[PDB]
Amino acid sequence: PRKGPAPKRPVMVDPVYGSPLVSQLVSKILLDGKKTVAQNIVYTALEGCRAKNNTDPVQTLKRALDNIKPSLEVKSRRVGGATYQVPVEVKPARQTTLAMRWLVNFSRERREKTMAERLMNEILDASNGLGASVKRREDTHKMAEANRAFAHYRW
Amino acid sequence: ARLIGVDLPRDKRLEVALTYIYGIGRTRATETLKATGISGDLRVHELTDDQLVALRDHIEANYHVEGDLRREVAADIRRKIEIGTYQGRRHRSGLPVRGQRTRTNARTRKGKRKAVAKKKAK
Amino acid sequence: PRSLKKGPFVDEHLAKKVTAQNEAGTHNVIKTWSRRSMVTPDMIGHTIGVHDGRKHVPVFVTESMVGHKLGEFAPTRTFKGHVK
Amino acid sequence: KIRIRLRAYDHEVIDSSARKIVDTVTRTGAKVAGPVPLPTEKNVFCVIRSPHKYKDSREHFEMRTHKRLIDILEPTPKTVDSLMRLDLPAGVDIEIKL
Amino acid sequence: GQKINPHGFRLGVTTDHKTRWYAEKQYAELVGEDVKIREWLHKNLERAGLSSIEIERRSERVTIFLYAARPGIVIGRNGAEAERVRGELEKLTGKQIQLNILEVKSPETDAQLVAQGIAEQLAARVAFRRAMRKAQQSAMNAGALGIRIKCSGRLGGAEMSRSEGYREGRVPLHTLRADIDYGFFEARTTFGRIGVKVWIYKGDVT
Amino acid sequence: AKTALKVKAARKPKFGVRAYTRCQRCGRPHSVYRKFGLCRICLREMAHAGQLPGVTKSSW
RNA sequence: UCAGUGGAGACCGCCGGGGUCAACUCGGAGGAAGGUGGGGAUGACGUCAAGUCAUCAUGCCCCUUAUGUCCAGGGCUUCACGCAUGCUACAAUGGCUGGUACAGAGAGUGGCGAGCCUGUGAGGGUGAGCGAAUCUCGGAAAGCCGGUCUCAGUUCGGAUUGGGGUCUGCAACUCGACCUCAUGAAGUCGGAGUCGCUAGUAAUCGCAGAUCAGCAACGCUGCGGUGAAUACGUUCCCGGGGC
RNA sequence: GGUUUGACAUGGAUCGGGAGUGCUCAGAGAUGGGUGUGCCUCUUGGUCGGUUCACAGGUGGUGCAUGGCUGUCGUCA
Ligand SMILES: CON(C)Cc1ccc(O)c2c1C[C@H]1C[C@H]3[C@H](N(C)C)C(O)=C(C(N)=O)C(=O)[C@@]3(O)C(O)=C1C2=O
Ligand SMILES: [Mg+2]
Ligand SMILES: [Mg+2]
Ligand SMILES: [Mg+2]
Ligand SMILES: [Mg+2]
Ligand SMILES: [Mg+2]
Ligand SMILES: [Mg+2]
Ligand SMILES: [Mg+2]
Ligand SMILES: [Mg+2]
Ligand SMILES: [Mg+2]
Ligand SMILES: [Zn+2]
Repeated sequence: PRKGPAPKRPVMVDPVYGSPLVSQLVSKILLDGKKTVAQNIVYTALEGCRAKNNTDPVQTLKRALDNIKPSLEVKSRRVGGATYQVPVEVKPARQTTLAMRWLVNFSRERREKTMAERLMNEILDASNGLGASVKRREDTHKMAEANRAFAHYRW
Repeated sequence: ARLIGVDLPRDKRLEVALTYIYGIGRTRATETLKATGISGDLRVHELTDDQLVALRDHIEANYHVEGDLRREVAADIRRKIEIGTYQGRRHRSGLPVRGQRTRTNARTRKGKRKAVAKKKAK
Repeated sequence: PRSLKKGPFVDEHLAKKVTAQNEAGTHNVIKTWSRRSMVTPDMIGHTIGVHDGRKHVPVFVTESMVGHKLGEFAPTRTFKGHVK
Repeated sequence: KIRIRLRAYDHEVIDSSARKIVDTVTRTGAKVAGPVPLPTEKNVFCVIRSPHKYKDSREHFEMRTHKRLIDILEPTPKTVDSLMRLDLPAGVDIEIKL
Repeated sequence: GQKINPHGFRLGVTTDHKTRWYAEKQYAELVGEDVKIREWLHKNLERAGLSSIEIERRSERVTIFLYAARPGIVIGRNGAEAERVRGELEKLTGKQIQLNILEVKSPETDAQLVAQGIAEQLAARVAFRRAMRKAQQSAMNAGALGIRIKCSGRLGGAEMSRSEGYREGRVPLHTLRADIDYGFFEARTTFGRIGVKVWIYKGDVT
Repeated sequence: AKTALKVKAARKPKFGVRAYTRCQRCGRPHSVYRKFGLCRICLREMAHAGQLPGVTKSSW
């Protein structure tokens, strides 16, 4: 807004796994205002993760988030009579938000039956380095590199 | 050709395979199962002919089904047409019969929108 | 529809007119505004001019009419189609 | 014993009437339970502000009924006569349950 | 066009209701008789000049306070007019009416009578500017802290409608603790009618 | 409203179901409150003028 | 605890910095609450010959065995179409089914009706109680838990149509709601374009009231339940403010 | 399809005692015809009747003749 940066609500931690990441994940799933449904989905996905690999589900979620985190992304610019795609570096909070949003959206887009282990499959694939989320991260980075010539328009 | 005139779809529970019959709904199928004393949670491909024909006999005895009910419904509509009631006139016109509004949509009876050219403003 | 335990509704003057017609010969047209009334077997074979808003359109009541109201056979709106 | 229900639209006159009743009965001995306040009836009316074609702007009104309760523990027929003969403001009514 | 009634705005806060009775099964019929009483009194006692009609009820008995500038018309000769209006009131309602008529200490300060007088002058075809200035000057001679008068309509018998107004002092319409008396009347002329509205800031109240 | 309509509404109907309310001050047939008769406009103006006991503006 | 009367409490008042000072501003303590704490009421001078002669009132004009007025029937509910506001959806964060938690705000004597009996049910028959912080509406739903369906134009969706009914009403043909049996349409997330929202908000979940015999209410005004994401910023779009 | 001082007001006269209604008949109903019941004071009122007389009635016109009320720019400064 014009007035200034609005305050941010503090992020709570998940009672079970003790990480703000899982709370952010459930709040991102969180369709229709059904917190209990969303975190049932999230807990089921994390338990499926620890079932298929011995490593900790919170650690595998973290690894997936780092594999989906974008470093820079392009935004539209109205310089002159044509629009430009100016690449801009992404702050850690913004990139965590982008990673979570992409993870959730592509989990919803996956072909498997149930959301819980659609999200589980997507998390495992991202942690390994595969999947639609990682593909989108690579594509956005590729397009930022293609339009890298406009790094001097940053303000 | 499993039941009267319809083939029950394999790998589907009996309680809904029965509803697959014309003239049989959810509650009608449930009654039928309770009368015949046949479970409803077993797939159709495990159905012995004796219980199959017992179910067929119960349905045929109690219920108007398939061609019979279809002919009865067509006869009722034709009777409305030939008597000339308001409902019959709406049936002939292919327009809603149960006092539905026809100004805005009435679409499931009027078919797809056949848009027409109208007067043009200046 | 009307409750069964209340019986059919015949407008109590249409009934008396059709009864008089039965007593004195079932040959006359009975003019009425009682679209409200229920067709009954006792009037079968009569001809009744049911008002439709502007004219008493005649209907010859047959066997199958009985389960219907008098006004069902006297359409009130004319459409004929849009354009021509 | 002996119920007194007071109902009005203004809590000032409700309180004044309750104080008058309790001070009267006491002046005639009769110790009496304190005036206990019942929940206030809250009727709400929404009205289109304009006389025509303006529905998004409306005015809301309430009719709040304030109710108080008095118990006359002591029978005291003298207080009975006093409570039937005294005068109360027009806005508040009285209900005596013997 | 977009201003609230000052009396309704301050109702319950500073000013009080004109009717004081309680009834929960007859409420509508008592409202109807009250409307009949007020309409009858207004229609038949214009000459006296009515500031307010205040209605009370105890038990099938109605009490009417008539705040009038000149109760001479209401009382007639030795209370004859008062008796006749009371009798008409029983005829109209069917209940025991106790009617009392009260003065207004400062009719030049009460807004309703001020609107009464301004509308009467407009009907008698006095220049509206002169009438408004006279009313304003009289109000401030009395000692009101603020006057505001607005006459709207075919002022001066013209064709277009105007909304001419006068004001000085202070009239804080937005302040609830501000004691603002509001009056309105309609001058019935040969050219429709003129709406005269008067706000008078009596002072500040708790 | 029309005077004939007002008097017809006042008089007892032929069939009980045929009765209706009418604004008892105004004659308006729409938006008439059972609690106190009157109508939308009549309620608003009379509540503002203060002739309706207990009725005040609500701003909860 | 609550009910409802009367008080207290927040004032940049205290502490520190900035601010020539000064208004303000930043941080901190205390505190339920901190910089207007949240929301409502409140709409300046005026603008648009904006709306309303149909709520009422009224100038002038017009009607006066009719443009008054009464009545029955009809219409305001039409349907090649177009727009607009909504509702239900297109399913698995879901459908069905059994069990089991947690509300608020309201209404009620031609009314709210418990309980019992009867019916598949709408309902019917009896029928207490309550003019109501007492009695009734009453069940909250979402949710949780168990079972089941297994991606299927479906056990999604519930339009339409056929049968049998109930209730209100003098009367449900035109033109009512509801129950039940059967029927099972389009719809696979929607083109250009466009809308709402900055927090207990959006999203969703049910509940109550006004009018009202009944009800086409999915509307309107309220009520609580669950409960987010994001705001770098003013470059651009729309509206506005000072010079 | 009925009605014409009218469905409803207010006031003068003029003939009055019932008005107003119960049951029936005809009618789609309005309405009309039956039949029962029939003022309280008082010698001059309440109530109604006609005939009139005044008059009523209009959701008929003009929101660009108006009042009132409201939207709106705009919670804008
Ligand atoms: C036609 O008669 N002559 C020529 C002038 C005229 C005369 C008398 C009137 O009483 C009006 C008018 C013009 C119309 C125009 C209307 C129109 N509207 C109906 C869409 C409009 O475009 C607006 C607007 N958007 O602002 C208006 O102003 C409007 O509503 C209005 O006020 C009007 C009137 O009533
Ligand atoms: Mg009605
Ligand atoms: Mg303010
Ligand atoms: Mg205009
Ligand atoms: Mg007119
Ligand atoms: Mg319509
Ligand atoms: Mg009550
Ligand atoms: Mg905001
Ligand atoms: Mg205008
Ligand atoms: Mg217009
Ligand atoms: Zn009104």
